[PDB]
Amino acid sequence: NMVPLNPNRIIPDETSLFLESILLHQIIGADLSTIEILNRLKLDYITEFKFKNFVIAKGAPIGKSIVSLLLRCKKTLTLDRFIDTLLEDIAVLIKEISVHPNESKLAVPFLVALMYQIVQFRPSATHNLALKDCFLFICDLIRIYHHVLKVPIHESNMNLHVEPQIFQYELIDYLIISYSFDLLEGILRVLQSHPKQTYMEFFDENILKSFEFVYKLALTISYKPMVNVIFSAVEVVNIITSIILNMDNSSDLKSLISGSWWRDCITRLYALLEKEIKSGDVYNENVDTTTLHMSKYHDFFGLIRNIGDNELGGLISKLIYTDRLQSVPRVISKEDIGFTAPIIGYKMEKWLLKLKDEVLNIFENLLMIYGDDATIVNGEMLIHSSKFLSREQALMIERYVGQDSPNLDLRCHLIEHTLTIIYRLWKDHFKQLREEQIKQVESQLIMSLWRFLVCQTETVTANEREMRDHRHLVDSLHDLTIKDQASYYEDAFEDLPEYIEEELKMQLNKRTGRIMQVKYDEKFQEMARTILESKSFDLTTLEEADSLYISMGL
Amino acid sequence: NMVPLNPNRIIPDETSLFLESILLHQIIGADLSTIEILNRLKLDYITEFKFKNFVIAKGAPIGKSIVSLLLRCKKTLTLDRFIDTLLEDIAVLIKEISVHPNESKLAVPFLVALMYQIVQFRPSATHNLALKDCFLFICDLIRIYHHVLKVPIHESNMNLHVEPQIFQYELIDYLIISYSFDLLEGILRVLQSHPKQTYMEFFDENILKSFEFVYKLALTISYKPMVNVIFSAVEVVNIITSIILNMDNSSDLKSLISGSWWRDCITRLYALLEKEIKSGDVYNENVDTTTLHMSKYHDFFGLIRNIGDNELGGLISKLIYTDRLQSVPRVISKEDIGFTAPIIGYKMEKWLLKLKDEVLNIFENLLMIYGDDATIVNGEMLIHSSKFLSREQALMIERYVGQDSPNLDLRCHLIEHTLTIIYRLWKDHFKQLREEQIKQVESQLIMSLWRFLVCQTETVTANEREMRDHRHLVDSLHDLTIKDQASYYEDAFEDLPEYIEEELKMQLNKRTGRIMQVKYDEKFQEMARTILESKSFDLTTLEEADSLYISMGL
Repeated sequence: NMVPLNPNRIIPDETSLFLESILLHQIIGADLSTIEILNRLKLDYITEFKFKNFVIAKGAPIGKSIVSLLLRCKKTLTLDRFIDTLLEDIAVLIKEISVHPNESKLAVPFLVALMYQIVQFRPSATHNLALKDCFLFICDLIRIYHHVLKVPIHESNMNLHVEPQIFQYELIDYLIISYSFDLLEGILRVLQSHPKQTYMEFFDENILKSFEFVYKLALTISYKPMVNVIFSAVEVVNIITSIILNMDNSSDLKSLISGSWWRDCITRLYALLEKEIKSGDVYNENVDTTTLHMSKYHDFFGLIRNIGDNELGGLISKLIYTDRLQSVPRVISKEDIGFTAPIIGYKMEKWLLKLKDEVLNIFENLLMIYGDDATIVNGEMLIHSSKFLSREQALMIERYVGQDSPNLDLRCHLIEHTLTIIYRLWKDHFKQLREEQIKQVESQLIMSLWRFLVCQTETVTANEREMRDHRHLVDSLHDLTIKDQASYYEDAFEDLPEYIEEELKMQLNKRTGRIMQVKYDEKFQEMARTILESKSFDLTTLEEADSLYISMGL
Repeated sequence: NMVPLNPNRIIPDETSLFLESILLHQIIGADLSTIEILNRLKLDYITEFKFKNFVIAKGAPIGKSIVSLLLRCKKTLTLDRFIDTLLEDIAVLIKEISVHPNESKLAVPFLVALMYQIVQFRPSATHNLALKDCFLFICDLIRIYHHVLKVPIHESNMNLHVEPQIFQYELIDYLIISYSFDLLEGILRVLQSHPKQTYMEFFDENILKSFEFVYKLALTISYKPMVNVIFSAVEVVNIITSIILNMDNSSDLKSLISGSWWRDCITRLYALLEKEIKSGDVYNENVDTTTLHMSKYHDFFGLIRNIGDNELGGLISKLIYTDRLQSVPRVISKEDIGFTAPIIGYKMEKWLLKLKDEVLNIFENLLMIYGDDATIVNGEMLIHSSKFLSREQALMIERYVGQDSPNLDLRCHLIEHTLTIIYRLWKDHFKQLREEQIKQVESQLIMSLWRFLVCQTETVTANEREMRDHRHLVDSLHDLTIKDQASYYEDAFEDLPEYIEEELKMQLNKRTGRIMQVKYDEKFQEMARTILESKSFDLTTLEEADSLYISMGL
């Protein structure tokens, strides 16, 4: 029962493959190799630099200067060692490219992507200090590039849009800001994946409700919060939750934040969630502070979310002449980038519904973080979560049902989860709610409850024969799902083992009859029941209750 | 007494090593890195070029096309496989880059720098099929440049040297031809260093005919000789000798070779060897077919032999702009290249000494090759070897000793070895000598013999004083090196353990006495004695020998 050794071992070294992988690397969307893009870069208006046996001549091959340093330090350093060394070098490089008046920043955004790749390739048993060094350096690069996110609510009467239309420098700084935020994101993601003992080693002064303005400049209330950076800062908030929920003395780690900063966070989280989702113009600009509508003048993946069209990347290729060592990028029409099929739009709408998912997940994570009471907690925020549930019940029943479009699946599973959200506050959390809050809104909550209190008719389908018609009427998109997914996807979708086709003819009921806000699982009705029919507060006394009961039949 | 395992090395993969080494190589002399030199290459007058998933656009990055092919085929092939794949691709490349009317060949030589770095890199189990593919391809490449090594015997009264004065395409084709013959050298010696099993499978009469074309082209008897190609070609002859002395039944390869071709080689060896060494104008042009003058036109190392000033090295760098993808080389002056210190001239005296070492060394080798006789076996070896012995005896004593320059040490070790050559003749090959030959030159052989028969006085040393005086007279330069060596560059040249201070004194005694033309080895004189004082031929009966005996004393 012994097991022997493997004699075949020809192990490709970590650094060799790393080095090459970066050399030829290709980003999603463009044409040309990463380092090789780099080989057509020259840093002119700064005629020289030197930091650490790292000369660059005036008209030097930045590229061959990059790969130069890389390869040369190759036979010097080791995996993690070469990592932190290049991080510091290219970081200093960023700073050099940063503080200069006439300098163009073309190179900068390519280097940020390079660093992401690096830390993403092999983030093993490293140490945070390097991460923090880059991290702070780039947050305050962002305070160097703070001249972006807090541009106004909108135009003036005359903040003219007559323009050089240089998406070039727009995409420049958008890549910059995004990519950089995305740094924040990812290097934190590996702070989000270091040995859990070092969650406290990720502590930073900028992370303590500061980082220049960071989150403030991001989720503006007087400017345009932009879906990318929106994602970013809110993700950082998620990072805070993350550090909250992983090490036993979470109490210590939580102590860092300033109370006002908790507030400045969760408040603008509310301000996020009480915006809206309308595929009508998700891809044009409209009423502000309300429409997470990702204008075209930026639309690509982002460095870790393969979101959609990436109607940019090919223009990343376009950026360089790919044949001449150059400093300023190639022109792009701000408008040529982007009625064929709103299906790409509908898939990113399912991704905006995934964003509402993560927003509710962050609110549930905030609930988890709050073991006791908080100053940031409004108290009636539980009723405000039920207010969100009530809108996506009324307007659910009234609009998005009957529209043969897969957005329904999450537009329902969302509030199916908000059930868990509220059901958490069934009783265990009923010791802070000022009566002020519960009766400032007596109207909405009972509606939230009575939604399943009237759903508990529990007597609609009991079979298929009627309701296969229900499905046929609009669920045809879910039929596209069933047909493509069973056609050539998975293995539990082909050869149905004589019980999952029965699960078809029933689960299909329980999902397609589950479109129009009707017939929710015995948990749903009983989770709401164990909350309402318990008289822990005077919502439901019979002298004002059988009007509901008689409304149920009874 | 076991020794434990040591597998915990972080082993650099052989393929990865090869890759990175090529990727950053810089050659001996220039300023720039191989692959990036490559990165400054465009192949223009061939607007498309393509052989095997190896597209290159018109103005495309040659160099990036390399690194592309390199890296892609990396995660394809193993070591040897990556070799042969390159070899085929680059071979097709070179072939067409050759066969083209308006094409300039800039890339070709630099790719030939590739050729070297590559094929040299690991010749361990490489197969002769690939070797010969490259090989023939380059020999007939050479016959595509056969328009070089047979340029006339001298500049005619009408032939002008008014010029575009470019050293460019001269150095271009010079590198080409040389580097190519240098291929011939390197790959053929990887043949000789392959296992003896993989030998005859490569040798066909095609080798004889193709190399016969090139040799005839090269060691001209009716044009300008050209020292580098002179080198290369003759060592290929040495390669023939090598396969002879190595194949246990070398009769196979010998029968392969043609009698006319042995003749057209050994005869041109005679043409080479009866030239002369004159450091007076080793660096200008004089009586031809007699002086191996390595002019600046082709003066660098050569892809092995680090001969000296290598004065072309950095001018290799100056060939590319090292800033822009380009097709035709950057200009160089034909004359700026190249009274300060003729110590370089004397480095070369030592080297051309190593060359005449090669002359006598190959002639020795063929000597031992033909234990049985042959057709080119003719005795003119006896004639001319003894002849060279005579001339470097007489002119030795009248000119070269006493000139306080360490050339004489090797200049004499030469003929001290030719002693072994002739003594080999005496032991073995005295069953062919023609009366024709012995009485065409009764003169020079007896001269040679009596040169040490008059030396055999054996009556010099008797003390230290006179010989140390001789030393102070002549051995000045030899002691410059002796003291550089004892004071700079040796473990043994400190802490003499009291049994070698006498070694110092008497060894310097013997070396200085052996410096001044006199009292050569007891082995020398008795081995020569066993030839003359033995009466195997009627050179020396007493009736006509005692006049020399009395002319020695006796």
